[PDB]
Amino acid sequence: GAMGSMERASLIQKAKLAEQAERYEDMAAFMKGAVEKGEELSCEERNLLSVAYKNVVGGQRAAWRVLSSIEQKSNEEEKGPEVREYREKVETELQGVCDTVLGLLDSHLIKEAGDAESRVFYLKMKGDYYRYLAEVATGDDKKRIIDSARSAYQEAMDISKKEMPPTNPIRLGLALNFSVFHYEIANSPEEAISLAKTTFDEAMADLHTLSEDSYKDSTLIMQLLRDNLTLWT
Amino acid sequence: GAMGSMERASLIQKAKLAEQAERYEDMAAFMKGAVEKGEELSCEERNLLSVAYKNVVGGQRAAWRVLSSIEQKSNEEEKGPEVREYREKVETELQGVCDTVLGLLDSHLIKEAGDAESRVFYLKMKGDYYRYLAEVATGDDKKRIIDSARSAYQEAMDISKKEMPPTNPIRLGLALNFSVFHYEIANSPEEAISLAKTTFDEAMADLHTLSEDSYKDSTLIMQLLRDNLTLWT
Amino acid sequence: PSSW
Amino acid sequence: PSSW
Ligand SMILES: C=CC(C)(C)OC[C@H]1O[C@H](O[C@@H]2C3=C([C@H](C)COC(C)=O)C[C@H](O)[C@]3(C)/C=C3/[C@@H](COC)CC[C@H]3[C@@H](C)[C@H]2O)[C@H](O)[C@@H](OC(C)=O)[C@@H]1O
Ligand SMILES: C=CC(C)(C)OC[C@H]1O[C@H](O[C@@H]2C3=C([C@H](C)COC(C)=O)C[C@H](O)[C@]3(C)/C=C3/[C@@H](COC)CC[C@H]3[C@@H](C)[C@H]2O)[C@H](O)[C@@H](OC(C)=O)[C@@H]1O
Ligand SMILES: [Mg+2]
Ligand SMILES: [Mg+2]
Repeated sequence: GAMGSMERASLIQKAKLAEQAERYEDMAAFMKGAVEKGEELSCEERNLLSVAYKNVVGGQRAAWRVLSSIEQKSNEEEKGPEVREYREKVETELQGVCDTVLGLLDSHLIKEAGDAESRVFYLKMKGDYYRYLAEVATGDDKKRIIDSARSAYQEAMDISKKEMPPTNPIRLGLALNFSVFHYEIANSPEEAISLAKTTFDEAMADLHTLSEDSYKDSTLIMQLLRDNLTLWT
Repeated sequence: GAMGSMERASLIQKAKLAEQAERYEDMAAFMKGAVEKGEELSCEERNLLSVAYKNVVGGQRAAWRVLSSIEQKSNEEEKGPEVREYREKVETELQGVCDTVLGLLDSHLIKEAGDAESRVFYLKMKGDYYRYLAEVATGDDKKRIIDSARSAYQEAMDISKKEMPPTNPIRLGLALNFSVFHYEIANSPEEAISLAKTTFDEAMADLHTLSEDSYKDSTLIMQLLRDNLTLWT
Repeated sequence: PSSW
Repeated sequence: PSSW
């Protein structure tokens, strides 16, 4: 791509500069360039990739929600096609970013990921971006998109349970997001609550094994699980 | 441009939707499209144009400052050309946006602006965008850019003083920004302080003429003048 | 709800 | 400093 001529190390360096500057679109482009070099990503690099795209898509999701709501209120005086047009524009751009991320995961991050930490990380991402596609899906394929999210989260969950301690932050964040998928996308609030509780409880029981810094890392995501449980019960 | 096929009224409507969604890049593009229809802008429309570009360029300025500082610290271990390259990239994009705004003002907003409210508004904008160009200028032409900002602010000031009450918000905001130009760009802190004080004092003396809502509008910008005076003295 |  |  447009980053083809830049050194991998330079792209990573610039991704970090872009993060410091809160330039997430640039950060994402730098990391896409780095992935397209064809080498596996390190832990730190994977995190840079995730943060970049999470922020980009996060902004798009927030704007889509503002627009979709304005649209819904318009469909309860006639304002013409503009609200629908502009929501569609934002939606299409969001879909594009999700397709780009899914493309990177498929070519060829997931297939080269052998260690649990990387494989779970990339499958969670795959679940997340199909979840974002699901949030805006209304055509026939809402179901298949939902199943694609579910399948990726499930594979990640199966690996995480076999290969990671209950306090592992990736495992915790995966469970958090799969529990959100159940509640918000799959119309399965009981499953969401059950998942969040079991995850929280099993992590608590394993905190005794951790260093002070790991304990801080694990308890943080645990608090997000607790926050959801409080909202949902 | 790319907005050539969209109705002027649709562009304005979408600019307002983009504002609600905090999509300022889109908002700016919609308003650029509206300007390029060739009709004068209303007060509300002028404000939409200003807000859109202020937010776009504001983000670019904030990122440039983060990068320029990292760069300065690098020039006090050798990290290679990356920090300079990426600062230059952001700088060039910022310059581009400023040139676009200045182009709209020159083709043909300023020339068709006859009323004080519009003419002062557009000349202040012209001062502001040359000020942003000045903030990143280091070549020979820093001086000419600074003079271009100064000339535009001065013309706006001369009109505002003759045609607007001292509490008029455009007049107040112009004086605020010209006082910032003096302090931050022209190395004239005394002039900045004198301008901010005189402006504040003359506005205070005219508050008695205002309705409750105008008083609120005027006092707000007055508070920004006061804040600067407190920082500067 | 919150995600990570 | 503050601008508008
Ligand atoms: C990449 C950017 C920076 C800001 C440098 O780092 C992001 C963060 O990267 C790591 O944290 C990850 C991580 C996050 C942490 C929960 C953040 O924690 C703190 C203390 O701020 C959120 C991030 O988005 C990130 C990278 C993502 C995930 C998520 C990825 O899904 C595919 C699953 C859960 C979580 C894991 C991977 C976390 O380990 C680190 O452990 C964090 O450091 C600390 C102090 O805990 C650091 O803030
Ligand atoms: C265009 C966007 C929206 C958010 C709809 O309006 C922006 C704002 O537009 C108007 O305010 C202008 C205005 C601003 C006000 C000081 C905001 O005041 C409040 C109460 O929030 C800041 C904006 O950036 C804007 C448009 C810009 C300028 C600036 C333009 O330079 C060329 C000179 C000073 C100031 C003038 C033009 C203000 O009149 C209005 O008077 C404001 O309404 C109130 C309640 O005071 C509204 O918030
Ligand atoms: Mg491998
Ligand atoms: Mg005219």
